[PDB]
Amino acid sequence: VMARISLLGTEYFEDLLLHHHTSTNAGAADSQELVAEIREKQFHPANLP
Amino acid sequence: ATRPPLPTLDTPSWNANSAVSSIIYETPAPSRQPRKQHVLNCLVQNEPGVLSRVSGTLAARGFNIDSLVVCNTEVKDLSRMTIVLQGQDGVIEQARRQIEDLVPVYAVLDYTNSEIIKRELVMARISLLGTEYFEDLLLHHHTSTNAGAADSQELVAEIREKQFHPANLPASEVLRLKHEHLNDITNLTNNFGGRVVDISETSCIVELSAKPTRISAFLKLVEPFGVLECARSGMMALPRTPLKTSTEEAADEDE
Amino acid sequence: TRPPLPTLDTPSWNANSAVSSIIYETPAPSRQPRKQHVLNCLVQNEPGVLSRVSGTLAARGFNIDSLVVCNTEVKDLSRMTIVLQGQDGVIEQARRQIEDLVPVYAVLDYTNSEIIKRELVMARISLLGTEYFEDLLLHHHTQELVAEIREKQFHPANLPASEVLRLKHEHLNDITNLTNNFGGRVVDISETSCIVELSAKPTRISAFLKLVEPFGVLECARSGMMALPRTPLKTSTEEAADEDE
Amino acid sequence: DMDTSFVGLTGGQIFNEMMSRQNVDTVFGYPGGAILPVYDAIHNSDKFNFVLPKHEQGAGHMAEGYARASGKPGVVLVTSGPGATNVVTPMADAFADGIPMVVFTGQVPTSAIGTDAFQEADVVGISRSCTKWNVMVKSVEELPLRINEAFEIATSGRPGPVLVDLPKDVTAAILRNPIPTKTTLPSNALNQLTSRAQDEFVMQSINKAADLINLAKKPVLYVGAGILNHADGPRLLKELSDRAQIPVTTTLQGLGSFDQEDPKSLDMLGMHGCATANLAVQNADLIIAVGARFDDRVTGNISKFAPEARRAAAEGRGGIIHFEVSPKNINKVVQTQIAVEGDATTNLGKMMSKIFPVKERSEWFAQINKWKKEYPYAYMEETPGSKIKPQTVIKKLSKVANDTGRHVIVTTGVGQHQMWAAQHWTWRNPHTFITSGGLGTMGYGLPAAIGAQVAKPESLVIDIDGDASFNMTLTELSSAVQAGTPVKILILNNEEQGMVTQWQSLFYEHRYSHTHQLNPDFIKLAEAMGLKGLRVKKQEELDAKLKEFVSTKGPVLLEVEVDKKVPVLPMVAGGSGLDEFINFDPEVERQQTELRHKRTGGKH
Amino acid sequence: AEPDMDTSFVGLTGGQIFNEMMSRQNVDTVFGYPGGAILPVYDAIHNSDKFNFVLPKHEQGAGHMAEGYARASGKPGVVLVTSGPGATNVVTPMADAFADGIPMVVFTGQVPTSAIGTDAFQEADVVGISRSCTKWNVMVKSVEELPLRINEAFEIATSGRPGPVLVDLPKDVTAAILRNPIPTKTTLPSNALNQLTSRAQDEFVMQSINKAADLINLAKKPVLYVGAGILNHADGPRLLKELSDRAQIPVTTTLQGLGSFDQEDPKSLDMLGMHGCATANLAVQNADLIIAVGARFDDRVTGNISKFAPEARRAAAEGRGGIIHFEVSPKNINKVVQTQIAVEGDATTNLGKMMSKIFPVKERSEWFAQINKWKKEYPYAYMEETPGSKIKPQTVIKKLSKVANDTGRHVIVTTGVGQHQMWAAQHWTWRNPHTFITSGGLGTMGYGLPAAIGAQVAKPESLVIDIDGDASFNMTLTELSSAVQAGTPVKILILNNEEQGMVTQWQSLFYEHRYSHTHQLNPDFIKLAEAMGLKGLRVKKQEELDAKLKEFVSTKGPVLLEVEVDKKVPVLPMVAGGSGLDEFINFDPEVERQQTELRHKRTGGKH
Ligand SMILES: Cc1cc2nc3c(=O)[nH]c(=O)nc-3n(C[C@H](O)[C@H](O)[C@H](O)COP(=O)(O)OP(=O)(O)OC[C@H]3O[C@@H](n4cnc5c(N)ncnc54)[C@H](O)[C@@H]3O)c2cc1C
Ligand SMILES: Cc1cc2nc3c(=O)[nH]c(=O)nc-3n(C[C@H](O)[C@H](O)[C@H](O)COP(=O)(O)OP(=O)(O)OC[C@H]3O[C@@H](n4cnc5c(N)ncnc54)[C@H](O)[C@@H]3O)c2cc1C
Ligand SMILES: Nc1ncnc2c1ncn2[C@@H]1O[C@H](COP(=O)(O)OP(=O)(O)OP(=O)(O)O)[C@@H](O)[C@H]1O
Ligand SMILES: Nc1ncnc2c1ncn2[C@@H]1O[C@H](COP(=O)(O)OP(=O)(O)OP(=O)(O)O)[C@@H](O)[C@H]1O
Ligand SMILES: COC(=O)c1ccccc1CS(=O)(=O)NC(=O)Nc1nc(OC)cc(OC)n1
Ligand SMILES: COC(=O)c1ccccc1CS(=O)(=O)NC(=O)Nc1nc(OC)cc(OC)n1
Ligand SMILES: Cc1ncc(C[n+]2csc(CCOP(=O)(O)OP(=O)(O)O)c2C)c(N)n1
Ligand SMILES: Cc1ncc(C[n+]2csc(CCOP(=O)(O)OP(=O)(O)O)c2C)c(N)n1
Ligand SMILES: [Mg+2]
Ligand SMILES: [Mg+2]
Ligand SMILES: [Mg+2]
Repeated sequence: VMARISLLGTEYFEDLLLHHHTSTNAGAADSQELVAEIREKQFHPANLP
Repeated sequence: ATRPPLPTLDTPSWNANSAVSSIIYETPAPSRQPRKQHVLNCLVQNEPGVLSRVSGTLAARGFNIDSLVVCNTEVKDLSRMTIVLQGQDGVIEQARRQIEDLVPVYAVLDYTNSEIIKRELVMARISLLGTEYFEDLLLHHHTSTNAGAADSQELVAEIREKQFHPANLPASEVLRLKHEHLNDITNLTNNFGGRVVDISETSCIVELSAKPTRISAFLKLVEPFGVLECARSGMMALPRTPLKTSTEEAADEDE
Repeated sequence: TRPPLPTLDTPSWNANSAVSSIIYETPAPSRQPRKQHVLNCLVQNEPGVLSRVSGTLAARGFNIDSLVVCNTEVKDLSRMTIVLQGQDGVIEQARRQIEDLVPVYAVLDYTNSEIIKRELVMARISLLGTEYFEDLLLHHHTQELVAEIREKQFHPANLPASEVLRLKHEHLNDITNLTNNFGGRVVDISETSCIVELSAKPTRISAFLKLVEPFGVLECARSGMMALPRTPLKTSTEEAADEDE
Repeated sequence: DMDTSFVGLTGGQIFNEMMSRQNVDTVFGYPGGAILPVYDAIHNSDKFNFVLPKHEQGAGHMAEGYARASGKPGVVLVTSGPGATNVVTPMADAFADGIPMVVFTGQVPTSAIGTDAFQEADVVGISRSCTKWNVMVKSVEELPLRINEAFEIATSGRPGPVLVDLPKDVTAAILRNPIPTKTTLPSNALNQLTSRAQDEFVMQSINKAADLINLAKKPVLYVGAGILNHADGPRLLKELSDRAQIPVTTTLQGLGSFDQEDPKSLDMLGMHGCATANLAVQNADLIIAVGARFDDRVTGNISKFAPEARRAAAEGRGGIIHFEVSPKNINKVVQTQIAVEGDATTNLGKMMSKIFPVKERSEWFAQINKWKKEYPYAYMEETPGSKIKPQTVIKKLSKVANDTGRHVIVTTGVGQHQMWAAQHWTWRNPHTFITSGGLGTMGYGLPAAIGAQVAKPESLVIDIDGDASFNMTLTELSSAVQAGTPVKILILNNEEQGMVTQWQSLFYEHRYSHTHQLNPDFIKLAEAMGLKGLRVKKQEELDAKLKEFVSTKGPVLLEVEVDKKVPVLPMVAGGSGLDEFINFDPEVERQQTELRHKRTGGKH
Repeated sequence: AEPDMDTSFVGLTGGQIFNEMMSRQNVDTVFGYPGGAILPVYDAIHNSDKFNFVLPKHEQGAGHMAEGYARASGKPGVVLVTSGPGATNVVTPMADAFADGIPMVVFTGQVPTSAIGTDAFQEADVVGISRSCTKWNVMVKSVEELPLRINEAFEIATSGRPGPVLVDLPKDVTAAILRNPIPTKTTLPSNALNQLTSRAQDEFVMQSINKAADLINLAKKPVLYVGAGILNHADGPRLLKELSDRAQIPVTTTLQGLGSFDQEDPKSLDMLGMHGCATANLAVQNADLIIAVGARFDDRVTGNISKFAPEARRAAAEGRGGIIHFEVSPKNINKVVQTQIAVEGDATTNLGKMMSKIFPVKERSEWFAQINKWKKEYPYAYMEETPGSKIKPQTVIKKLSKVANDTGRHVIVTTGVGQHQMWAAQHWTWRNPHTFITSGGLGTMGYGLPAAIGAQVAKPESLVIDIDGDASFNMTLTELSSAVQAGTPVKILILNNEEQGMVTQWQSLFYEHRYSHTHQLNPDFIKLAEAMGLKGLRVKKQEELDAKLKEFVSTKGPVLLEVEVDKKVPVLPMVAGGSGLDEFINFDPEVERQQTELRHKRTGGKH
């Protein structure tokens, strides 16, 4: 087995999946309260120094 | 939709000037210590009173002996003593001739200016509770000599009200900090080629054997954790022969 | 057909001979027993001291197996680890004899406590084998037996330079494996010898020195014994469930 | 988003509803013991018409004639076992010519699959090599989805055959759950944001193409069947050919896309193509490939294919431009210089604006008309008291059918009669020439004629067939009567396998090895099937027969006794390039006629 | 290399090697159709005196003709066609011969090796296409491998259970000239396993024979379930007679097992299965021991697998009976039904190796009581002719059976697929081996005429009758002219019911007489036969049946006979659906009259 594993934690990975899921599902700006909820989480990189 | 954001660190880079300015600034100082210490090796016949006779001679002549250790070889009635001195060559050579003249000794060799393997042994008990607790623990035993109370309250209260003092930390976080400190010390002693021989709820014992200049650096790096108890040997040595390639030793330009 | 293979045919024990082996090999004591006692002295680092404690113990005919002065990382404070043997009341006299000395803070008895006793040993140890070692000892011992030694099969003489080279490294490996098992290390390797280092119990140090003895020990140096008590901890469930009171 | 309009229906009944949803109006098939649930559902179905052949291979070939003449997918509904393996050849034929076809084959129950069941064949494993995509419907819930996927794949990109296996228990099962019908194609799911970057790539490819065309001085339009897969195909091809004055040569399957009564027509390319087209290609500085895949029958010797194009490419003044719908066929045979991925017709419209109008190409057309008036389709014409020539029959019928004023569709078999029907027939209308080129299956003429007649019931469908090819599938002669198809079967009976005998006369010292089959009484045969039989073996009888043949109100067969051992010329074979053709010469034929009689002992 | 090297082919082209290989493999006849990619081969076999050649009008004919040759002669049927369309037309015969176990070696042409995978002219993935419907296939990459692959092809096609193999021949390979010595002796991977485990396997099968004979001697109601496997050996049928006479065991046969047992014998149970007689079906269900000899328990034979052989199955749980399977391939052992005793290898060989272990029996009164009771209570019944009625199909077979028999000729019967196929199997008395050639495994329509032609080539002086159906005949009737060119005096009988009988029967019984596209437009067969160059005879009235049948057989040369038979007549008995063999649907004179009036009501008088 060979697997590339993220080091930015669960928050970023939860963010990463949502970005690539809304790129194949619909072109509309859906799931607004999901990207905003995943972000502004305590241990999301964007909220840490 | 936007890609998941990341706060870019952007680590600053050196330029040619500030880099050189850094290296020059971080330069030490040459000859900050005087003449290198001298190491003597005594071959003494193992008869009752030799340790008192040798060490008694150096004390009777005021020789500044840094360390003296007697080692038992695997030969019947034969011991080896390693002595470290300080001073000029003329004074230390005299010390050699003064010991060698003694009856129960065979010969006293001079290991200075010679390739030897200097060794030393240290065993230290290190606190796992951290810096704040070590200030509390050490100051507590000092009051058993200082005979002060009302004045020392300014210190101990200041210490126990610090952030990472065990009294102010939950029982679960103190546990992690014990093993975090343990992992730091273990990684620190492993790099020095040492061992962790004892582990307890509040402390650990490390064991290291190396040259004095290596151990002193070790005990300085472990110092911030708090050394509760230390046992550091003198210094023993075993002569080494510097190997050189057949091409390097062929350079016999003694013309 | 048959691909030939030699049958080793390893024999097996029975219930009787197996017991007969265990009974035969199991260790045994000897006449006039002896036990080890350990003392720990906390002394002030004044001029003398080393001559004082050693002199006091020698002027009273104590056994004294080692002394070993250890430096605490504290200003003007030394530490000594005295190894003794004799009856419990005899070595107790020695303890009170040293504690009476004015630079000695106290003398602690570690003989009845879980402690860590370590000893440093540095040996040179030849790589050329037993035959050369017998030659080297007899050479410095200052005939016919000299010729017989140099006529042995595995002396460096009458033996190809290639096999000597391999026997050097073969011995080097066998020594290395011993040092590794005992938790030591090879710090130096020459063309004829290899300096080894080991810090362990004196009962283990002598065990290592006995095992590497056939390889021929050129030089040797044993520090003595350094002692530091384990931080009091052994059982978890018997801490309060002792009910000894 | 779950469909629920099929709940309560059986798999066969769902199949019947899917046909109307796919705008299917005709189904070619043959019953069986595993496809019974489907046939029971389509019984007297007013949603589409049914055509019953005598052989499954017929159904497959009828579906192709239907597809190529209508542009709609050919639907085949056969059973399992032998019923499925009999449609392999027309599937392989459609897979080569790129013909839209959806073949529904029956299958043993899912409970018996893998037990060497009765009439069980690995139809998926067999048809895999000759279909764009196949599938075995695992459950009735997946059936509307699979059918939707089948029709989409069969008509997307380059058209082709797809196979859908229908287990007995699946078609009999009643749907009792909501189902997904939305297709989830992987290659289609690639288009998330890649569509933009790719749409820019093709547009920039158009720019480079338009620049190279304007720079060309001796350009040649190399046109294939890809320009016919769009309604505005032939229309835009003419618009560009008039704008830049570029001559047009077509492949065998490209015939009909360009008016051959146009001065810029170069006629057919390739092995049996005229010298005018071949020399034009070999001496062109720029080749514009529109809907063609550079077949080995076309390029001849690949080493010598268009030296002037390659030389111009190395000097940055020409080369080869390729308009292809699927990147698979780009840079597969010849190294193109500019690749225009996508629909050829669609891209020709986007490029049309960037093309500089050319008044005239004097010295280029002067050299073309020189070749054109120096290398015709010359052949040994009839003499007083001679046998009827095959090329002449094509000539006369091409005018007789043209004088009818009816829309004429022509289907052929495989061989000499096929080539002569492509050379000497004048093509002006698109989708009027339906022949098996890619795989070249014999017995293709009659069923494709029947199928095309179903697609275009008003058209005059003429089958220019050969005697050996007709014997392959003449069983469908009775199918034409039952289908009500007034097809016109023309047999150029040379009492031999001309295409093989020609290669044996040229390359094997006139050694005819089992290339002479025993033909039946085609006139007695035709009337036994329910048709009218006509025969002509005299020159002064031909023109009257060709008119009675065409003006016959219903299915009819006309056998024309033609001259034997007549080679198709010109011929580019072996290691010869397109410019190294073998042209016709009266003395050469007259000599080998004498040489053959000696080697065959007067037999042939 | 260390194996043997042959130099006999040095200087010959690939095609000229092929010509020699046919004589080295003892080939009498090659069925094929010339083409472009196969031209070098055809050029080399030009007027070859090593074998005859039969030219069909379609490649599917060539395949089916080759099958008829193999079923009759016992020799591998060779097919030589071209690439592309010629190779895709032999898929159905290959798929058919793959299921019925018929030895074929299909030689397909191929585009030059330098054009493989270039979407070349007349190029097809013939190896990939035929991979599932062949025993093994290969594309000859070089002239050096050509004689090796051919020998591998013929060996595989005849080893174990016979089957079809495909050899793809690129044009440049058959045209190139061999210049170096080459290996020829085959080394199959399957033979490397048998060579290593020879002694162990040969003892394992003997141990099974011992246990088999013990169970056979223990049986009290045994039944010999005989298939097509016993026909793949010359001494097959005779050892079957010997085993059946020695222990007094009744013999039932499959469709492809017909001819392996004399049906004049009192121990003959005749055909069993879906349209098998009730006597054989009930015997199988009530037997305590089933001895499967050369059969594979087809789903048309066992009917409902769950209800198959209840007594034989429970006898196995008591250690007094069960099922014994004589197979050549382990693939077909414990695949459909669980077997208590498996005997691997050639059935005939094992039977002749078990004769010395079977206890002689003379009388089974209790067991033959039910058998002879069933024979009288459940015969092949049908609505026989009445004064002023259409000719019945079953009657024609019965009459032709005795007419052909009263000639003294060796009669070979081939059929199509449908109702006529079953009636020709039911009402024809089979005594001689390799005399019944039909498509059962795959059931291919249009099999009758070409198989008859190919069988006629194998047996020139034999009476070859094709009992075909009108729909089946309308699949490959193009081969009528091929019969004339091949000089085969085949006898064609078309039981014309103007319908797809077998499909209409299922529609009449299971789909409420909803006839969907099961009535094709037949042509004038008499005018057809004469147009093809044959003799045509038609029988409409019932009276002319006997007089025309005699003329049909007495006629020297190929002749076609059309018999207008009654329509919408179901083949009975019938075991279908979840019905077991003992749950057959037998004939009923009242029911047929009831179904007749109901059919007229729903079809509006059209049927
Ligand atoms: C006996 C015989 C002799 C023959 N000799 C000749 C001969 O001399 N000359 C000759 O020309 N042919 C000849 N052929 C036929 C030849 O084998 C090929 O079938 C022929 O080259 C096919 O024409 P094509 O490549 O242009 O069309 P296709 O084979 O159908 O290829 C069409 C190409 O265009 C692409 N395409 C399809 N649709 C579109 C679209 N909508 N937009 C863009 N691109 C698309 C396809 O992907 C494909 O690559 C002969 C056939 C036979 C049986
Ligand atoms: C419309 C129709 C209806 C049918 N209904 C019936 C029916 O009612 N009854 C019926 O019996 N058939 C019927 N069939 C045919 C049926 O589907 C099978 O084809 C038939 O069962 C095949 O007979 P078989 O299994 O004995 O022979 P095969 O299918 O050829 O099986 C031979 C088996 O014996 C083994 N074998 C082969 N050679 C040897 C050897 N030399 N030694 C040992 N073992 C060997 C093989 O491995 C194989 O397992 C029908 C067919 C059609 C088209
Ligand atoms: N608090 C502890 N109690 C018991 N064992 C410990 C403790 N802490 C560590 N150890 C284990 O003891 C080991 C050190 O023992 P060592 O390997 O030196 O054998 P030893 O010198 O013979 O000791 P001893 O004489 O007590 O048996 C550590 O490596 C560690 O695995
Ligand atoms: N004959 C040799 N000469 C030099 N180095 C050696 C020789 N043999 C081994 N070494 C290397 O020297 C290493 C000893 O490392 P050590 O920790 O003792 O360095 P040190 O304490 O700073 O002593 P020194 O100042 O002599 O280098 C051995 O592990 C080995 O890698
Ligand atoms: C065709 O049958 C199957 O696909 C099959 C194969 C293996 C196991 C089961 C089946 C389904 S079935 O036993 O129920 N037969 C069937 O549905 N139709 C059916 N129609 C017949 O006449 C056209 C004749 C006939 O076999 C003699 N079977
Ligand atoms: C069938 O050709 C090939 O197998 C082939 C395919 C791809 C590339 C090369 C070849 C060999 S070939 O170009 O030399 N043609 C050939 O051998 N025979 C040949 N016979 C014809 O009449 C029966 C007609 C005909 O194509 C019009 N080709
Ligand atoms: C099924 C099939 N088999 C073989 C071939 C090879 N082949 C191509 S043309 C031909 C002979 C047919 O000649 P014919 O159909 O009579 O037309 P002709 O050239 O004689 O006018 C053959 C055998 C083929 N294309 N298809
Ligand atoms: C190629 C092929 N297609 C379909 C079938 C299914 N099938 C089996 S019998 C039959 C009808 C043929 O009836 P017929 O040949 O006229 O004989 P009949 O039952 O009428 O006596 C069909 C379509 C088949 N066996 N083979
Ligand atoms: Mg221990
Ligand atoms: Mg012809
Ligand atoms: Mg019929």
